[PDB]
Amino acid sequence: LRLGEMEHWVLTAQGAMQTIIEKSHDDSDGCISYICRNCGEPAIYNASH
Amino acid sequence: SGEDSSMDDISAYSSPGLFGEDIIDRLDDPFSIEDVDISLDVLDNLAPQ
Amino acid sequence: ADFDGDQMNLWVPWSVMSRVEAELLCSVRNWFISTKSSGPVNGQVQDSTVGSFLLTRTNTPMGKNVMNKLHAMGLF
Amino acid sequence: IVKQMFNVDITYKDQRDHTEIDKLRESVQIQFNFTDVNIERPQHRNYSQGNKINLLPNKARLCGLSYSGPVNLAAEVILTAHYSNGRQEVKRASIPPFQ
Amino acid sequence: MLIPVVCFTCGFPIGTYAAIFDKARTEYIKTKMGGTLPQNIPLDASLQIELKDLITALGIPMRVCCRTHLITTLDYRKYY
Amino acid sequence: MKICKACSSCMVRTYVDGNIIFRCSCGESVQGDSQNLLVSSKVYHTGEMEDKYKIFIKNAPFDPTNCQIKKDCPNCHLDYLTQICIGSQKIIILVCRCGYMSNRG
Amino acid sequence: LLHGDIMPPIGLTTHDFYEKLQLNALKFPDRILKPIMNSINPETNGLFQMVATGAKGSNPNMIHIMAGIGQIEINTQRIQPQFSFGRTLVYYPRFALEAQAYGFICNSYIAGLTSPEFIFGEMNGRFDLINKALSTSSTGYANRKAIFGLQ
Amino acid sequence: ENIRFNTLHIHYHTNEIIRGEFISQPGGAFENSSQIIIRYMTTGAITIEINSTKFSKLRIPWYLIFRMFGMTGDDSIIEQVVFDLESNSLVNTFMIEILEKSIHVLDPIFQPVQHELNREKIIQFLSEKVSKFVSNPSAYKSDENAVQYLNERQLTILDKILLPHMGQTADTRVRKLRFLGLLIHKILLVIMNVFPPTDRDSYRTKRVHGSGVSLAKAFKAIFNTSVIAPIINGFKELLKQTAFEELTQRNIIEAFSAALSKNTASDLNRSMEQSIISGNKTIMVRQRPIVNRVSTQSLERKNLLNTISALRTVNTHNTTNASKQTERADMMRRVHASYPGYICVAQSADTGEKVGMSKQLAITANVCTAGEVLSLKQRLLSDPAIQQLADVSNKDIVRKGLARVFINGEWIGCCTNAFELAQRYRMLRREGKVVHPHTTIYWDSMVDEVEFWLDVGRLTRPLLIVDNNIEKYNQACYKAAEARKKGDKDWEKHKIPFIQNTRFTPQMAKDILAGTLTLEDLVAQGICEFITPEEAENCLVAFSIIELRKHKHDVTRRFTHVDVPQAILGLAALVSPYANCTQPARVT
Amino acid sequence: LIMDDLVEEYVETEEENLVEIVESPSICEGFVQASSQTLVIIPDNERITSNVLTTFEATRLVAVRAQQLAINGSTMLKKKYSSPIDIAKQELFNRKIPLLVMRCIKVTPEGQKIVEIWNPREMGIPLLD
Amino acid sequence: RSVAGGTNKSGIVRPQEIFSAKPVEAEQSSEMLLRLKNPEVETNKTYAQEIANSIELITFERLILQWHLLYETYSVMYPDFASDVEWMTDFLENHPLLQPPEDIANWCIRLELNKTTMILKSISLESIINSLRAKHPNTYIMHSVENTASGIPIIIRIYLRESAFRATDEKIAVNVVDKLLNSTIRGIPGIKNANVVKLMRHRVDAQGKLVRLDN
Amino acid sequence: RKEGRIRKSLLGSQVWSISRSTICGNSDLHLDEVGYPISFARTLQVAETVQHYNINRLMPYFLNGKRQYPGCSRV
Ligand SMILES: [Mg+2]
Ligand SMILES: [Zn+2]
Ligand SMILES: [Zn+2]
Ligand SMILES: [Zn+2]
Ligand SMILES: [Zn+2]
Repeated sequence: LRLGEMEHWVLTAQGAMQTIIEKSHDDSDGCISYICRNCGEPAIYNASH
Repeated sequence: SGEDSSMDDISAYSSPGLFGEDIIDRLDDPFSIEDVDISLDVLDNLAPQ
Repeated sequence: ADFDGDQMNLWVPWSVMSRVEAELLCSVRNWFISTKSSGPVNGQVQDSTVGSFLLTRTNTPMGKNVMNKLHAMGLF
Repeated sequence: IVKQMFNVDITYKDQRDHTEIDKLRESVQIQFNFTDVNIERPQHRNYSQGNKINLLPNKARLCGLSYSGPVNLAAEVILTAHYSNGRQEVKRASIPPFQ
Repeated sequence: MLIPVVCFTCGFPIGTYAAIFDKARTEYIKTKMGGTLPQNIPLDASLQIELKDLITALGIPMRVCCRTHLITTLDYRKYY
Repeated sequence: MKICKACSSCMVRTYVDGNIIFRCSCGESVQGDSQNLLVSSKVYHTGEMEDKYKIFIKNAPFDPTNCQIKKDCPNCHLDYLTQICIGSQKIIILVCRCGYMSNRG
Repeated sequence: LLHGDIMPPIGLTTHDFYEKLQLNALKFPDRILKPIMNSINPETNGLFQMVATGAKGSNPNMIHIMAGIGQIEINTQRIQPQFSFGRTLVYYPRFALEAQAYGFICNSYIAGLTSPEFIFGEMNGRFDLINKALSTSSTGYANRKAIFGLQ
Repeated sequence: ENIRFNTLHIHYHTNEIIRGEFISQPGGAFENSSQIIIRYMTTGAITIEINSTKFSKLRIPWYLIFRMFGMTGDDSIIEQVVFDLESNSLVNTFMIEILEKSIHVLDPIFQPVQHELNREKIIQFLSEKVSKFVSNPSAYKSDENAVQYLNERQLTILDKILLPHMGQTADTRVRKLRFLGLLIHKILLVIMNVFPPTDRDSYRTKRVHGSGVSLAKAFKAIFNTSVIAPIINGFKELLKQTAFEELTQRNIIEAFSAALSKNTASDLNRSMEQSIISGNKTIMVRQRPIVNRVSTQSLERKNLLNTISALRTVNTHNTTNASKQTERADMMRRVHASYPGYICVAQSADTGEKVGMSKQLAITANVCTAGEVLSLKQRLLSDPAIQQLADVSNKDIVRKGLARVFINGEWIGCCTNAFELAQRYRMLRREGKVVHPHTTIYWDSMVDEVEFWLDVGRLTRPLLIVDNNIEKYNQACYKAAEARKKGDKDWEKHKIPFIQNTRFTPQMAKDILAGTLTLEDLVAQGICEFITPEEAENCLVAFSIIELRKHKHDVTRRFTHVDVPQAILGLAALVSPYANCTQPARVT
Repeated sequence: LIMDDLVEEYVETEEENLVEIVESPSICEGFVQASSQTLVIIPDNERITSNVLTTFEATRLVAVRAQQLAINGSTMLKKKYSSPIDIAKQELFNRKIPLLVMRCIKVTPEGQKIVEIWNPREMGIPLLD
Repeated sequence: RSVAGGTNKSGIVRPQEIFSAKPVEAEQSSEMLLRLKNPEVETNKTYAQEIANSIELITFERLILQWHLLYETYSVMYPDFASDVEWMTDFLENHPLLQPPEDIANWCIRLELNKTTMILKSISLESIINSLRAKHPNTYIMHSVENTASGIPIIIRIYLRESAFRATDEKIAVNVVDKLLNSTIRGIPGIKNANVVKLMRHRVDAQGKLVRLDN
Repeated sequence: RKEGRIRKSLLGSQVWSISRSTICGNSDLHLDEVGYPISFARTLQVAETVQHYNINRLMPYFLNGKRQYPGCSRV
């Protein structure tokens, strides 16, 4: 089931967020990205290893 | 030879069913739901009253 | 929307922040007044409009539009 | 369509030269038409090694088969060789009906 | 696929007389159709076939629903 | 256009000497004054001229899909006439199979 | 028109002026409601009560249902002669001058429409369906462009 | 839906000023069709592009086509277009200026042969520019036999793919040139606003192809790739492996029936199934993006009405390059004035882009099969009223006002009076002996032409024939006029009332209901006839027997036919009761 | 030989119309990190933003407080409520919320994040109850 | 909504014109509202109609039935119009101060005026003659006797001068013909039609009251 | 295009924990109420974090589990 472009437009017109966050990240492919902040490239981070 | 049909253009076997089959149309389809992010399973939400 | 085959999506917020926001920011009471026309969106429709007219009219074909106490109570 | 619009007359370059006549030959003209075309009723095989039996449409619907009838073709091939002397050799063969 | 056992609207047992009604309607129709072919009966502009008396004789009451479902239901064996 | 007399070809105009000098690709020249002083032509009300509907107006009485009116023909005294309405000015023309035409047409 | 008495003003051809005159002549008067309300008991008529209280429908709906549909207008103009040169349908002669040949429907919905009247009504309804269908797509295009310009 | 073949389609406004496309099919539905495109460019050039199996996508100057067939004189070439080089006129002047300008316009591709007056050089140039195998343009010129071979191949190709419907031999080159000049004349007539462009939505110039025609179109391309090409490759491999003199009539047979029959891997059946399943859309055969001309859909068995309506569905043609994404998009989805009686005016999709895209045959509408054109051609050529094309010239046609006669789009002669010929052959069709009842006899009153159509894909419906006493009425009018002119007090007594009516009677209605009377009997008896959308433009139809009865004595409304009102709806539309009492959109 | 799954070649047509020198130092090329900012808090008497919480700000405060009470739960509220949302709402209404609202007025090129810090416990609350 | 040219408002034509910032030449429903520069005579409907019909754009091409350019000077003649020398000499006699100048060249247009359009648009021959003469510097224009009834036409022969020719001569002559045809006989450029509408406006009267005026 | 990476995966997204059904009228519901079928109510779940203030309220949900409504599915 898809929350398309127009659903996001409606949610951001209500100024919601935290529901765009929940649905689009927690209930979707939301992940964690690591950036070196010195070069801006995707970095490699692992806590366990 | 001229009589031979082995090297005949097979695109010519499909006779033109419309007048301007070669003119290029750059505009978008006025009836295509392309900028409308609506799921194909709820297409009856657009049905006339 | 109308009830002739229309389908609607429903999702229940499960996280605390989303629930707070749903009950504080996105409740339909905030959309009673249109953002487009600056006027009300909801009201009586079809049977409710005709019913309001029939209830508030002075006379019926049967005489004065009145009800006894039992039927007045039944309205509520 | 098969008997009139699909006549072939194509001349191909000779690609072999390991013989005196092979060096003499520089092209062969392939020329064939189709003489008999007939489409039969849909058939099927039960044993995988038996006679073809009539395939009823319900069986084709159930098994995902194709309600298709065999096409039998009969052709007449004319092969003409060309040499660098102005002569030509003609080998005329008649193809028996085949599916 | 058959005339329903009971009327769909009120539950009156119209299926008690369904077979008798079907047979009697066939016999009655045979006496009203003239030279028109059986499949052309719904096209004959001169036909006036009334089943009111037949249904009344069956004991079915003058109910819109019951008579409707009795006279309009399609029988599967007549088309298959 | 001017057709070359030797080879049946069209010849260019090439106004040089104060008049038209018709030059052909085969080198022939015809001079040709008087008759060919018209270089360009354009009629601006085409689609509404007389010869656009000449065949149609001639065939209008015999066309069974044309409107008829209860008016007497002055020539053969038929009680009906074929009624035509051509052009953006809605020119009404009454025609008959006897050849009568309502003045205009 | 037949006597050559229709003189268009400066700015219109005789065809355009004639079409405008015909469109003005074939509009229903205000007194078309008089027969409708003479047949209607407003304190009892459900259709009139829905229309008059604003619950559903309008005056044109009641007029079309009871009195007559009237002139079928497509893009402010009458039915164009597209069947042939000067013909609107196979049912009408070439260069017909009657209003019925150009989409004027004289019958109400309750009275029933004839075949040419039904064809003109089907043309109008198909126009409505086409506009409804392509409204979604055009609104989608414009809405996406506006959103991305203003977001 | 398919545009009518052997028909000029013109398109004016919506650097090319105008386009005229003519698809020529020599015979029945299964013959190869050659498409010629005539373009007037803003540069002044009139270019003819012939798209066929042999070659395509090559715009030749128009006069070069006339020159290749021996017509090299410019005056004779132009005379083919204007029909009279010594008539002042008004269309002739305009056409002559355009043609003179177009002759001198310089073409980039045909520059060397533009001024060439020898047809052999032009044929050689076209052969070099057209033949796939001539990749060395200079080596073959030394060999005279090579030049002769190229010339003969090009001449055969031109005789086969240039207007094949007017003939496919070398005897009809001049007739083909006359027809091409006529096509250019019609295009230039449209150009000067004498004519409007072809109505893309009208069914007068439309055909419906289903099953046989579409399957044949798919089968040609599938066969040429799954049978001819494998056999060619197998024979090439056999000749390259085995010496030609070593074949003993056994190598040939096995190579034939094993090259395509061992490594099939694509199959005629599988390719036909793919064509049937893919539907009317662009597809790829041998990595070539060709358009599948088969309109198909899954048989959705929602009910029996759904199946029947699916079998009676007429689909608009789909093309990738343009697909008509302009104002034409909502023009093609409208109910056209040519629909009534053939295409259901109510049936359509109510939602999506498919609104008006899928059409439905009306209840009485039928699809004509290809009739016997040869018998009617023999009858017309043997008709003394028709002068054969070989015996008449353009001067005679234009000076004597002769009317061109066409059968299946082929110009076969000219007649003195088009209306009389059309009426006589309509009467013969009514008799039904020498003219088949399903043939179209169309009379174009604007240009005085008679067109006979017997091709497949014609929509047809039966219409009851209305007959009148207009001849007796006119004779009575003449008698009353004579009485008035002689000075009679009651001259009006000679006038008789006008009578128009059908011969259909309630007894025949009962006989139809009794099964003793069929539509074939009614057609044979002359009570009703079959009318095509192109012939329907020659008809004035009363929409009902009530309308006919109302105008029974109206001499100003002389109907040719009467219609049964329910014939304008399809099967699904007729399910709705009292549909004429409902808003038509609700009927959809 | 017949392939059905075509890819529909895609075309873009409207072109965009946007309107010593040594190899590279370690300064011009690089330094993607962006210089750190200092927090310039506007004095309370120089603040120009509203002293009333917006519905966005109040909603965010309640959501943050309730999410924190989900993992924590040491509360200063008097009355006991059975949901973190109600507890956070009452904390905002009772002016006991332990959060602050920072409104970033401007980020200067020199590296200053000019902000206004607002205390929700001295602000107007627009929410319902 | 109207779909005809000059008032194309069907579909999203107007909203796409607005949102795409389409230029003036790309607009299909362009309109303008003009107020008379006299507050006390805005009440006269006849004056408003006069002004509206006065500013309506009429070009020479609107009033041409057909035109023919000729390689003939004057102080020879295409045979189809050899009868033109009668009204030509009549024009010479009736216009003593309009004799042909001594720079007359070979090129010249002969245009047939459409009398139906002239009648319907209230276009007079003198209006054409003065809107082309005091407009075009290198020209010599001649008209027939305007008395023409139905059957004999009004003919305008415009004779060129080498001052214009001062590229192929024939092509520049055709371009001059095109320039002459597109000249504005009457009206203001870009105005295809001009109707008269009743305007509702408010004005403050002498008592300080705001009154809604419908006239 | 619409099915491309940007419009289909970035500007919109497929999500979990969501339901779709036909809508019908119910005049006994308030304007700010929606009628939810129970089978959908046992499919979509609300994440409540157990603390001291809600343990007593959440205990009946834990006890009901997956056998009775209102219950719970995961902890
Ligand atoms: Mg709905
Ligand atoms: Zn790094
Ligand atoms: Zn019952
Ligand atoms: Zn020459
Ligand atoms: Zn007469």
